[PDB]
Amino acid sequence: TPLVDFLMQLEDYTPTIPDAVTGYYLNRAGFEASDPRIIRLISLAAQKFISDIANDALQHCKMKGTASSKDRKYTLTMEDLTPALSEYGINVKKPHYFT
Amino acid sequence: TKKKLQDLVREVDPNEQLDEDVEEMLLQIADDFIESVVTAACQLARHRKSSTLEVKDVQLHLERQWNMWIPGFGSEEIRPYKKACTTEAHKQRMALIRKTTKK
Amino acid sequence: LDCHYSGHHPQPASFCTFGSRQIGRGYYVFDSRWNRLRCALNLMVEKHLNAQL
Amino acid sequence: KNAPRDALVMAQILKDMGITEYEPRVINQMLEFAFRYVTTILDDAKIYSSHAKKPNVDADDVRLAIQCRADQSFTSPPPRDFLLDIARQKNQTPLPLIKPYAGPRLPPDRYCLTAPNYRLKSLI
Amino acid sequence: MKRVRTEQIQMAVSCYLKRRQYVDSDGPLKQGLRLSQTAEEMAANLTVQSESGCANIVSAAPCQAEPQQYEVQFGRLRNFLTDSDSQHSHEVMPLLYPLFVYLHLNLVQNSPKSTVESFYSRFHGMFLQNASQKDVIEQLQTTQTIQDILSNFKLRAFLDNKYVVRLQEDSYNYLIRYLQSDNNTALCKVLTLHIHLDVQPAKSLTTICFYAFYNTEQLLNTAEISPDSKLLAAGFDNSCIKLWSLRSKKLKSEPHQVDVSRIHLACDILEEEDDEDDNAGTEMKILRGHCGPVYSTRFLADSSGLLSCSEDMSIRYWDLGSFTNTVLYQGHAYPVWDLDISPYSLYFASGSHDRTARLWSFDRTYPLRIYAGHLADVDCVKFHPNSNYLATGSTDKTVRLWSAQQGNSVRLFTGHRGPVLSLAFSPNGKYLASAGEDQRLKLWDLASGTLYKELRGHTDNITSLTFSPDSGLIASASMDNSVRVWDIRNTYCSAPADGSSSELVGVYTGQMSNVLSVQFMACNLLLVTGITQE
Amino acid sequence: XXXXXXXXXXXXXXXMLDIPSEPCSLTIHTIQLIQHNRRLRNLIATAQAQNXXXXXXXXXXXXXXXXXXXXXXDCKNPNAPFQIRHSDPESDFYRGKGEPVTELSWHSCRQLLYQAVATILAHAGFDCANESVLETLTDVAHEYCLKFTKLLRFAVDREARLGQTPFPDVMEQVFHEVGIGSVLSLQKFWQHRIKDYHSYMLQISKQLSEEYERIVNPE
Amino acid sequence: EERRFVEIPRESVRLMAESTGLELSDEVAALLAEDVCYRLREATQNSSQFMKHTKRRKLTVEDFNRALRWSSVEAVCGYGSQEALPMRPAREGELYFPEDREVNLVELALATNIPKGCAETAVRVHVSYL
Amino acid sequence: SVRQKFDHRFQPQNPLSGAQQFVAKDPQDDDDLKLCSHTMMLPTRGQLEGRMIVTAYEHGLDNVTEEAVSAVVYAVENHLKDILTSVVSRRKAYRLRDGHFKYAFGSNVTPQPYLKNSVVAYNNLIESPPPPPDDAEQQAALLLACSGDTLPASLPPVNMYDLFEALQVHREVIPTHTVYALNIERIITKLWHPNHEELQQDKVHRQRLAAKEG
Repeated sequence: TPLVDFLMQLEDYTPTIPDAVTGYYLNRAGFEASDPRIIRLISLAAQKFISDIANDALQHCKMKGTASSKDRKYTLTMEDLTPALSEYGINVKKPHYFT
Repeated sequence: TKKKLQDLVREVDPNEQLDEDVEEMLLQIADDFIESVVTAACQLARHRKSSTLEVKDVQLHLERQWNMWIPGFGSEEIRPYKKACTTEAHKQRMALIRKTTKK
Repeated sequence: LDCHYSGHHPQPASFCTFGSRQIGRGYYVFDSRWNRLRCALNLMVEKHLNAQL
Repeated sequence: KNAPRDALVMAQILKDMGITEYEPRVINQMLEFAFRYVTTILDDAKIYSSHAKKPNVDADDVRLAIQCRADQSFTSPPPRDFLLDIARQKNQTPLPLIKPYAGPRLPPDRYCLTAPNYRLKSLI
Repeated sequence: MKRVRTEQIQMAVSCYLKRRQYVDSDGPLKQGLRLSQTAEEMAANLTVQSESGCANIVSAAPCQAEPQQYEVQFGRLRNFLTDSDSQHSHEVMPLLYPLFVYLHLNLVQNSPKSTVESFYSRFHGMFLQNASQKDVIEQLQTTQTIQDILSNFKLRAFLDNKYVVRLQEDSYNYLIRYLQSDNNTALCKVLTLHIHLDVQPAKSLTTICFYAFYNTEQLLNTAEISPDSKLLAAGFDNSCIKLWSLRSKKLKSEPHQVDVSRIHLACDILEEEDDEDDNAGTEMKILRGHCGPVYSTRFLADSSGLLSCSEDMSIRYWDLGSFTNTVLYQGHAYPVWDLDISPYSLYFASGSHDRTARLWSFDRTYPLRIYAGHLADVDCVKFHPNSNYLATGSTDKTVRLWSAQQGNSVRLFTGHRGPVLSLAFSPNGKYLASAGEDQRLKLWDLASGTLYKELRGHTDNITSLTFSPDSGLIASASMDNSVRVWDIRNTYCSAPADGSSSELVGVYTGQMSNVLSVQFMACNLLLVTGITQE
Repeated sequence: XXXXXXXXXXXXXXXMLDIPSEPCSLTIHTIQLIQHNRRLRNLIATAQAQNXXXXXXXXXXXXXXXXXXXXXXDCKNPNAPFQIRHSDPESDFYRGKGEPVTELSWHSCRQLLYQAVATILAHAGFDCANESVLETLTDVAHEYCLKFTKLLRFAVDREARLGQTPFPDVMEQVFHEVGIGSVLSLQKFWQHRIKDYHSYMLQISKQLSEEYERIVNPE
Repeated sequence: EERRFVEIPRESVRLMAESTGLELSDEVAALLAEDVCYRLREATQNSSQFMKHTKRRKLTVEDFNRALRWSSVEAVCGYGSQEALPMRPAREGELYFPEDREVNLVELALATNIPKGCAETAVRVHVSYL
Repeated sequence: SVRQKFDHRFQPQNPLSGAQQFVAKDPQDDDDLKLCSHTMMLPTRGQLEGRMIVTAYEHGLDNVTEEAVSAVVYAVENHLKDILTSVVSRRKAYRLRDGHFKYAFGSNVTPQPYLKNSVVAYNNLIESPPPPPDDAEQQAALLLACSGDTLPASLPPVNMYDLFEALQVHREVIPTHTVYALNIERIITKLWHPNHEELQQDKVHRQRLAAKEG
């Protein structure tokens, strides 16, 4: 119903990522981590990045067993992460057993 | 037709213009680019004992290294997707590890 | 029960030369710009050797 | 004992380079590195062989795949020869003429980190 | 197919020397002495080599065959020098006379008869008032063929010698600005070959002070103290530099509009905060702006500012007026390892992972000289006390002395078994020390370029060195958490507890973890830094 | 005396909490409740389609709504007309003022990011996973954060030198360079991915609860 | 003059190639083994170089990933925990694998674990005579 | 223990041992290359063929299919345009379609995101359902107003520093190591900016021109 300006909205978006993590990462690049707006925006960008991967992984997990119901425990395996990650040029190849 | 760097620049953005040193550097980079690409294609041709440098060699090299796809040369060479199946021994050890984990 | 080992440091099967080419003895180049001049000079020295006989 | 042979190999390599101590999972990292490198090389060899219309792969395909990989990924700075040429072409230019200074002179302002964004407004 | 022998190397060296005609036609065992010189004779050598050739011929001269131009160039130059109303137009006036004489004389040797007469008519009437120069100006009038110039006596010394002129730097730049403005090639040829401009500048045992850092947690990387012993700076693995005041005063910044360690949005106002006197100083400051682990921080000679290098292949100058990065030097594509500043803050060099070192000036943001030749990473660098030679250590177990101004390797020592990590010159400019993973400390004799002394005893990597202001003692720090001072001067002793006996003076291995730095000061002072735990 | 050192502190000891997002936690709660309800529904429906086996379970329990969203669910009913809401330009948040965040080492930063990644995975729809997958996603996030901040560093330096920016500010530039369109896309992202998702979950929960109520005690 | 350099066995390379789905010959296995050993040693030298300039002896996973990044190679993710990962032998006694326990997400998602910040750095002066 | 401390260190394989051997042919006038550094222009289809054949020879081949020449010409132009785009992106705004397709490289539209008016205009003027001149003029005025740049400024031509920064940042536009490594070093040695004295002479010349104008 309302259409308040962006900075009014941003004060309501709470990020899952804590502020101290974003401060840690800002200090590496040489910035003083005191501005709340920058912390919020960086945390939100990271959250979006992770959320997209999670969505793709869950869809791939759904499609896996179709041929050959709703009540089941959804677990995450590497075979669900690999195609989702590959969308971003991340090639996951991990060994299984050593000798 | 004659071709100059500004002709390419216009395609990207008409209103920009470079200094002279940048013009020299870009041409030097183009020289190096050609010298590398042609050699790579020639080796790919040498691989299959062929006598002539066919275009499909250049297509393969450009696609694999520079991620470049020039569009107007047909589709005679597109690998058809396979199943990529695994072997007996592999599945055997995977089943063994699954068992050892179960109990 | 010993880790297999060799008597020499390993070497890569194929590596990355920087597009270099060796002109004569003990000299390498990377751009093909001295090709014309090297051909010219080689002929000059050939002839200058021929005449002394 | 507890460890497999590959872990011992990696530990021996770390010892060879002169590493006294280290975090444990480094060895797992190295194992994954080797596994990924080998698998990617084989996958590339498959493509290069199927390009040559022949049966199961052989030495030449693998060597070609390794060459293509090394032309891209495992890099290092150019050699001494090229650097000497560029150095020769660089050193010919003149150096500044010394003079008495009340402390070292900084470069001109237009090329220093002392310019505020022009969009921003200033206040008194 | 066998490794060559020691003598065979000398044999090949002699064969090379003979082929290139460096030595007489026999065994030059007499030769091999000229390995040093004094100031005046160095000046003589450089002056002889300066006039032993021409700096620019092929490009400095015009190629178009259009004799009409010689008039146009000189006419434009005269017009410009006339309407000018500057104090430079004065100082750059005397050049016209040699320019005219030499341009005319060169016209004579190649010019059809039409041009020379027009030339003489168009400008001759300005070299008359002076007496010393009216003679030759008139003499030229009767001159057509080359035999004129060779025959005549006054023309000769001009033809076979150069004319001298004296200028300030500002005046010479005044001429260069004009010369580059448009085609003035003929004049450039004359200046190159015949005229000789000359530009010059316009007008009772020792005591140890120790420092310890407590809360670092595997992040402290290096630290240093300024010459006037008032500041203490350190770098960290997490990119940041912290500064402490040794004295009782506090550190407070002054107004400054711009800071790079800060981010503003489009909706902000640049305002100098007034709620500031509330602070009125503090004992510590955090410098921010590198985006990678830091590896060196150095002070200027007069403690005015700070300079640092980082993993992000950048070098930054910090202003202690406001404790903010204000200059940024970008000249590398790989991480920079080391840094160093010249004795009077005239230059600074930097070693890098790219197998090379580079020379810089504090007033240009781009390198000036490049010293290629090492086979691997250049880990250490040090200036000479006179600021004219440069030593650099490398992982290839080699050390090279360079010629700063010219930029070529003048020496190459070998003998280390492992990579090198430190260097140090004695303030008398005679020796050069070096240490590395081999756990041996070698002093080299620069003049002869041969091993002079070897010291042993450390049991782990040596990572710092320094001389006393009288080349008395040399102090070293090792990875064994020890500090050992040494004496090389004739005073002998008998204390062979290990390999080195008479040089090892004192050892200090108190409660202390990894060491950081060692220095010396005016009177028997030896500052140390490092971390501890107890 | 040496002097001019650094006088120790008086509190120098015990070298703090961050408030979690409310709708994320409540959405995870609602997902658990919905799964529970579907299990009960299928068991009961199948058993009594075939035919305490006579005493069905019992009305479960709503997952108590948050302590903020609740109240927001005061008397002003913000859907009123002629209402304007704007940020006070004197406010600390708008001016971008605050206190430096708490420093913390890498050892603990990684734990906090690990927990955040677990929370995001749970919000997505998963409920368990393998240790390798989680420990790998943590490092992927690490890499992404490093690259984002480095882009920011370089843009800031370039602006500080040339004294101007391609976009209105550096943040817009960096958002453009990493695929995101503009900062104004975050509002749409939030709308679709969080608020509407929570509303959808609440509607589904109420509908399934009503079905269970109608089946436990027929009228 | 006699020296040694541990190298992986042909069997390990064949076992890796198996997962791909290719049966490898004899010469190829040794070729690949030597190549992989050379790359491992190069990467390890590069990693050690970064540690050399910090005055610390332990080598972290961050150093390895940094060296990989500068050499233009994708990084390895999932080993930055600073806690040991014990290995497990199977029943026969020749195959090993790492423990990978299933984890219930909602428990970690719903849990408060306040962290302890770090302490500030400070420097004490300490004179002595000798 | 120390003596056998540096015997198993790393020995990098010299990159020149695998250098290509160069053989001299007959020096003819017809056998010429025209490297683009010599002729300050892009090589035409015919000129490229001469050097393509010459290179092919040293590898034991006969000739080129003549479709390869077209592909190489197209690829060279494409690659140069990619580098130019990378350099341009760092000093001008642009738009995005489908998330990656950058077209309008002026600095005009760029609505400032912190204005309530900008927020409203973004929702409508951007999402257009996929134009009388008066309406278009009005909307163009609105877009220029929202941009926020009351007094826009411009940059000098593109110089060495811009190229250096662009190449350092993106680095995916030159995937091949050989091309990037050799040319980046060259670019470094051409960085330049006028020093104090040259700026002083610029000052003096400006005074002179102002005077002769009055």
